[PDB]
Amino acid sequence: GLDAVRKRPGMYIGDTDDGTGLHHMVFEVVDNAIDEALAGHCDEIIVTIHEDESVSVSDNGRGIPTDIHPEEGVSAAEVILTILVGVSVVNALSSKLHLTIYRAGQIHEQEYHHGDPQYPLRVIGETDNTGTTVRFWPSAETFSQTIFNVEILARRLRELSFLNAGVRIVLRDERINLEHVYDY
Ligand SMILES: Cc1[nH]c(C(=O)Nc2nc3c(O[C@@H](C)c4ccccc4)cc(C(=O)O)cc3s2)c(Cl)c1Cl
Ligand SMILES: [Ca+2]
Repeated sequence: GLDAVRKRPGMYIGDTDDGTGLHHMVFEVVDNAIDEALAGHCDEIIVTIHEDESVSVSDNGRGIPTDIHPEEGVSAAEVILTILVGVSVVNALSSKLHLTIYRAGQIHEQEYHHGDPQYPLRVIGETDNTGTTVRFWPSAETFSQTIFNVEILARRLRELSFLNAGVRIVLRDERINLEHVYDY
């Protein structure tokens, strides 16, 4: 039910003007990667602010399940990204979101626009790795400001590194060629 989110985003992501809601978009995706670390599946998270102002979060966890969900008739990954904070809220309020999954020897991908899948999750190659990459462009129709602040992200990643000592958290800002490694 992502229509309701796109109609009243403040109720799901918080303040869409003061920068708190915008950065909550990144935090929600990072929190999913952190949950993979808490369960003992993930020990590296890479958070990138791209030149195009998009943000990528890569983990080396199990990868979001790709098998069809019987109740929905689509990949589990699509059900997680499209049905109702939940990464589906990030998807709903993103002009574009690109999902890559490394799982069971295969690379899977899906792209969305305002949370609508452009095509069903598809196999695009082979991999010896496991994990999830989410890259998203926050919607300017939802957020009055869309530029991520490296200092706001860094402070939260420092906290998460402290609270999750076994996880190597890499922060990259391509706009200023910054890389910081947080690892307790
Ligand atoms: C950056 C990033 N990483 C992840 C990420 O790794 N999530 C994973 N979730 C699972 C998992 O729960 C699924 C079925 C589930 C997720 C949400 C709500 C209800 C259900 C099950 C399994 C499994 O059984 O193997 C694996 C994973 S990995 C997300 Cl989401 C984002 Cl965003
Ligand atoms: Ca620059």
